[PDB]
Amino acid sequence: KIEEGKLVIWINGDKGYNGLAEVGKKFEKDTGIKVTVEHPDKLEEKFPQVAATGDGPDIIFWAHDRFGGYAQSGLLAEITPAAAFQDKLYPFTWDAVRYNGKLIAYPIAVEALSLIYNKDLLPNPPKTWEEIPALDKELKAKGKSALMFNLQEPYFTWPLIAADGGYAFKYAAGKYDIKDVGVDNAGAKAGLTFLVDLIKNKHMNADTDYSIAEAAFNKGETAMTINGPWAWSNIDTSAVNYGVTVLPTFKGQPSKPFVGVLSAGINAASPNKELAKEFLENYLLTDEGLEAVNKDKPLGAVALKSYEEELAKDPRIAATMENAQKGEIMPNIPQMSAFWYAVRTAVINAASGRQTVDAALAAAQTNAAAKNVDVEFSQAISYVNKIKTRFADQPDIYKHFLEILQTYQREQKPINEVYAQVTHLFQNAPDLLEDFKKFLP
Ligand SMILES: OC[C@H]1O[C@H](O[C@H]2[C@H](O)[C@@H](O)[C@@H](O[C@H]3[C@H](O)[C@@H](O)[C@H](O)O[C@@H]3CO)O[C@@H]2CO)[C@H](O)[C@@H](O)[C@@H]1O
Repeated sequence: KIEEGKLVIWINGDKGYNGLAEVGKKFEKDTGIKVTVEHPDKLEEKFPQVAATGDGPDIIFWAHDRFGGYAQSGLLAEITPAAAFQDKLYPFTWDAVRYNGKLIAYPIAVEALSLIYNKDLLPNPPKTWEEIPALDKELKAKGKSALMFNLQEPYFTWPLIAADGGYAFKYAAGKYDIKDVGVDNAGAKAGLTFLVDLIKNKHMNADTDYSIAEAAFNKGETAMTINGPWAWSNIDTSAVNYGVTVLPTFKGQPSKPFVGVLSAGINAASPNKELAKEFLENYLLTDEGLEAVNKDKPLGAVALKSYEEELAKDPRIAATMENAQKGEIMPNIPQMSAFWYAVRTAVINAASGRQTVDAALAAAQTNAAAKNVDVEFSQAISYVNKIKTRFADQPDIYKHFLEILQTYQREQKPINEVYAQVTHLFQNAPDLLEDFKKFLP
């Protein structure tokens, strides 16, 4: 039910949506087309649900890592920029929004996490993660803390996890191997273990989130934080004098932040694709438009060459790009969301103590990696054997088992309803219910 003759835009609540709304108001005056900018929570999760039936915004803003999943699901229109417009943007940013040979979004800005530190508490920031524990002890004797940052989102903890060898998907010459995940190798384990020890030795608190960390840094309570360029404007208001620098090294190796490219995608079900392209190309992606958003919340290093050549003179931008060079630009493949969900659970479970690092990351490795088809078939054989162990007197049990799985596909049965059908059929014991979940998660 996307209405024709208007533009509805979704953008995350930490970006400069008020500045984006002003670009929209200039668009409305020139064209008569009302532009509405909304920032719903979890918009990156709501968009696949509403767009699939033809609803949702005309334009969705998010980092490029979500967009490949959207495109594979037929939710994004293909971008049709003339060659002259494409030359206005850096080629590596166009690469970030390319999926299966097609441009599926307009890139806006390059984002990378940096180390933000209080120059009146810490004139020289630490070069290594390893010295932070003793630095915290010295600062705790002066009524301060060393480091506070968002421990709830794996975006913020991944640079340390990846530093010694962790990775999301192995890049093998032009394709990401969705079967080669590096979430439970020795490097990822060493990085998450340093994180959990920081919490264990009371240098960080597992409950710290984005807002707790931002308030503590902007009040001068903690000497360091980890954040992106969108956070700089609130620090400008705070009276804290801060520097933006390269993240600390772990085991002598640089932290590797996942680099995001903020991108605007056009809903495939939108009846306003021409209006969306005009707004994005001729209003937002200009010096005038980006400055309007950038003055609300800084965007990072923008994709537009003309505006970025002036933004690159900021040492905070130069530090952002230095951290980007040491990190890796994110894959956009559809498997990214499962990777992020798996790592979020692992960090949270390990940080709180509910699981060891090794257990937490082994479960995340299985959740993020594609199935080993030879392994699962052997488990299917073991599962069949288990049925015969407990139901030797029910010769029709396999016929009814297959019927459930067939009807699942033929009639679009919800998965949890399939689960109830399995537990009722195997009414004797629920081990067959637990064993079944792996085959259909
Ligand atoms: O943790 C569960 C969430 O995992 C996924 O979110 C990813 C994003 O897809 C990824 O872009 C990055 O988000 C950051 C974003 O780039 C930045 O502009 C914003 O200001 O900060 C974000 C970090 O909070 O990292 C997160 C993972 O932390 C998934 O898409 C999302 O639905 C899950 O809820």
